[PDB]
Amino acid sequence: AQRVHYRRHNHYNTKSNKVRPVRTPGGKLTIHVVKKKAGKPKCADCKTAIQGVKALRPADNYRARRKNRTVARAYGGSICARCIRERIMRAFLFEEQKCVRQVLKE
Amino acid sequence: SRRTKKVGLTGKYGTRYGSSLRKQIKKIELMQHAKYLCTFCGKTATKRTCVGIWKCKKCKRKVCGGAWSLTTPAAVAAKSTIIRL
Amino acid sequence: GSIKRFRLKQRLGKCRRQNRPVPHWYRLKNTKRRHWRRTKLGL
Amino acid sequence: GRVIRGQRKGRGSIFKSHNHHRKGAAKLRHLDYCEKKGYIKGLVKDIIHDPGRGAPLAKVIFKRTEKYGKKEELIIASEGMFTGQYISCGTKAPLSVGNILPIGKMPEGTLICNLEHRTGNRGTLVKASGCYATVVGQSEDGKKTKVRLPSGAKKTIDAKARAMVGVVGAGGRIDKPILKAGVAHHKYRVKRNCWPKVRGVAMNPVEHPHGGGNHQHIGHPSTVSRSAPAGQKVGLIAARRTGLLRG
Amino acid sequence: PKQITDIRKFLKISRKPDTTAVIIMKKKSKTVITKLKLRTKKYLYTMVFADRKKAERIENSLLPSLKRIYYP
Amino acid sequence: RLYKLAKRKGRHMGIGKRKGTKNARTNQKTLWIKRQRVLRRLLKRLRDSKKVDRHLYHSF
RNA sequence: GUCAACUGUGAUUGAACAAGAGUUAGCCGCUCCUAAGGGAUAGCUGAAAAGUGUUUAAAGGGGUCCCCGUCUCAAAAGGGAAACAGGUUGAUAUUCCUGUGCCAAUAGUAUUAUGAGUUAGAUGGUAACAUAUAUAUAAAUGAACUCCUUUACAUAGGCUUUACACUCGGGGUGCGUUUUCUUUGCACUUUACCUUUAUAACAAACCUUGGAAUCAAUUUACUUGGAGAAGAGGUUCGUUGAACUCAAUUCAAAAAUUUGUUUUGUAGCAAUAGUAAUUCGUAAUUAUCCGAAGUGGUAAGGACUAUCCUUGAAAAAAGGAGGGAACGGCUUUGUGCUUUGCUACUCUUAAUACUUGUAUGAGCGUACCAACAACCGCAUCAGGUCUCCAAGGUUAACAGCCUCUGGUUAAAUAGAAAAAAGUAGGUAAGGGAAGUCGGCAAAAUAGAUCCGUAACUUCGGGAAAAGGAUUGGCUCUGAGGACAUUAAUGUUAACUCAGAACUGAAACGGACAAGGGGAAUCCGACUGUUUAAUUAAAACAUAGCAUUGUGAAAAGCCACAACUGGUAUUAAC
Repeated sequence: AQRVHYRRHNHYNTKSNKVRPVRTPGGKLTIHVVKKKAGKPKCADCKTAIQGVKALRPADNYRARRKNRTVARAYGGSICARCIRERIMRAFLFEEQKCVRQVLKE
Repeated sequence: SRRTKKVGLTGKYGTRYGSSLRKQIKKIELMQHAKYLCTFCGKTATKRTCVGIWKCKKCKRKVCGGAWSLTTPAAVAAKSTIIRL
Repeated sequence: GSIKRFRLKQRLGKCRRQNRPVPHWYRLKNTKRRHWRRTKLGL
Repeated sequence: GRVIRGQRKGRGSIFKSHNHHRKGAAKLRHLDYCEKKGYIKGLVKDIIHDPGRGAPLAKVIFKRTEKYGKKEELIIASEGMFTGQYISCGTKAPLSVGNILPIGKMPEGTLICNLEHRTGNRGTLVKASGCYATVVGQSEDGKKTKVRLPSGAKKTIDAKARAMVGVVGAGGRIDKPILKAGVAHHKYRVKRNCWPKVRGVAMNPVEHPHGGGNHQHIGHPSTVSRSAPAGQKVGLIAARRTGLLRG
Repeated sequence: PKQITDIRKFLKISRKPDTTAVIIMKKKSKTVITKLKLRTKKYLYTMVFADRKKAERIENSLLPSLKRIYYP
Repeated sequence: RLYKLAKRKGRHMGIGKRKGTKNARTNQKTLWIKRQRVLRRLLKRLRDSKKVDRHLYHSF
């Protein structure tokens, strides 16, 4: 084998300073600083990562197109589809229930 | 279970700390690590996630409770009293 | 250390320029010098 | 001599409280016109742990009465509170657990928590885990109300002042004994600079007045007057009775 | 660098005004195969032409203004 | 390579040559994991080929 | 270049002396953001000096006059857009050079091309969800006012995937051993960013169908299920980063578009560059460059699981959703606003031309050391001094021993002689603590595997108790996988275990590492801590027990000259 080092300093493996060793076309085993992996954006009520939305870091999410970011269906990446449905049912039925109360009262 | 004679779940403590304290710890830990029945979905998966908070895994929901068990006798009595009045 | 400050770098370059020996012609019409190992700039 | 540790504590320094883990001040809803005349219902959206407080905080959403949109409060979580629980606050609010009501509108012998010493002071009393106050009487011509502090003490406050139905969460916390010195360290790490708590009698008399003596004598009364100087107030100040409590 | 499958699109890219040069090279047996890489400022576009008949046809088809680069 | 040829023949190994524990020589958890995966693999193949029923599969 | 002095010896040497040379950045850092913090404004005190810091304010932003707002510095390891490969110098290189890219802005007006919409806002999919491939995935109406999310986070234990590393076996190249034996040993057989890289693959998540107790599916681990599981068929994310029909071509079939077969191609980058070569001298050519697999050492990710009377920063910045303000062009009355008459227009990227200050890329760092002499120690001081990179054999092993790459043979000196004495080491008959303050010193024990293990005990321990046995080398036997032919037969692998012979000076944990034990008394329970350079304990901490005071802004407890603070993001658990 051989030894290697960072070309950007910061040789300790921090949160941001992670590294992938790589062999070159020159046959030289070198080190490359690997891009920072992340957790995932979350549904508002359930805190659940959403289908159809890519998990891109905010620089890549700025460069990414709008089709990659979000879903046409209802309230997009805000809340998940099953969760939306139940909330819609609750909102409708409670208005119905309210209307029944109004009819009852007079 | 079929390992220790009397220390049971406090056998991890066994070589350290006073025996009576280990008895006291045993009672509290038995309550502490129990999996409670969930009022908000009917399964016995309700676990403590931090001191006052007992979360159901299945319906993903946080009930506020006692330190070592789901409910104090005091709170139950108070709840009952309010319904009574 | 390895990275530097513009003011410090300039003063150090000055001190180096001052360090170099006297013109020999001046004696035809050298009291102070520093050596890096035994005398530091004291900054 | 050299300044005693309790006197040194008030110089501020490294004896300021460890607030990093702590999620904000735990004061209740402020009094307003809507609370005064009627009631507001809110929804408990999340329950969160604070380690400076003995019990959880509850994140409660109200909708802005003077404007538009959703506003978040931090309430102390009552035992039996849950995420998605509806909490009601105000004069005309119904009696139920965790509701926030003027003490005048409690029936006697009820159990309550988060009392305030004056209206709109936002729950200054009865805040510790598992704790509760009892309403012990209501004035005949109103205006005042008599309540019982968790010390067992009775006190009379105005009827208008609010409190929160039920008992504080995380009860029975003191029942478990402290396992070990590391557990005690973890407790003080989120509290205050206050530990290890070394004996005064062990030290030089110069640096703690219980100190000195070749075989670690006290050599003087351990019962001190409240009239004493601060550097003399090391012992048991205003001690009416000493020895083991009996009867 | 970008591979372009469609010969007609490759010709269209050649006809585009930004494009300036043709880097063309013949490859030996492992029979002669020819790799043509075409130089636009945005990218260097590559087509691999299998045989001589393809290679002559592309070289003739390409605009004479384009700079033709041969390694020999 | 001569030593490895001996290891292939099983002959390089010797009882008093060992200085590591039985577990350090060959890990018990790993051996267990091999057996479980092979047994579960075997059961699934028997189920897939339908030579046993779900009841027998689950019990085994 | 060099030798007056220095380089504790010599000295032609030099980190000494003399003359020069040399560090090149839109992309690497700093620089930017906020934090723990610090400094102020607003106040208020104090003779002032100072002490404080939204706290009795007529104060930075967004909007057709209205709605919001204490400021400011503070991280060269937190957050934080964006660059790699090869080459090159006497000395630097992510920065010079060649090649390839990537990023942010990028004003006005007029042209053009690119797709939309019109005769004022696209589409598919039951659905989860998907859809613009223009040179270029550009462009998929939307104001106030709102709501989320990324930024953005603990520890422990296993499981798993990839990559680099390591090994074996085959073909190809050159060198090496070559008395004898060796179809042998060694070396080389290279491949990056970038292309929302395209696909394949898989752990997850979700959906349509489906409808389950005789519980099933199922992990090393338990998990999941009528609050809908198994099953069947999808979809998504994340890993990954040319895997796999992936692309082209071919012929056959589908069919008015899709599959099978052939021929090609390291997917572009990419061989021209690298390596081993081969010839030919002014420096140039030629030939070469790839088929299988195994070990599980690094590192990262993943799905998980468990623990806390402890639940594990923030903002700048970016993103998504809600909402429904606003709305063709020409001609024309009346007052930028309104009604009539007419129908190539309204958007949208990129390029171009023309004008408007000169319409692209700020500033700083980049040598060398990092101690084996460059820093601190009064000095080329066996001292101290942070972080990362981590080869082979032996082995549990990053140990110890030896080896390859890379490095070195300088240490403030050499030589000759060899006694005392010294110091660092060895070794010793017979006895075996009779020694001394005390077995101090030294020696004995020691690794694994197999047996066996007491008093006593808070029942957990004691415990590796005690005390035994075995261990080399060879030739065999057994146990433990993976694939495909209908129960048998084939193809085919890694190493570890267990047993048996034989063999030898019974020697064998061979060097190498490596518990002395027991019987008791006493103190401290314990893990912890301490007198920096004569002190680690029986002292201190510690849990546990008990005590006092205090219900609150006119409380407790403490600070400050004063005003004012701290406990307090507090409240008798």
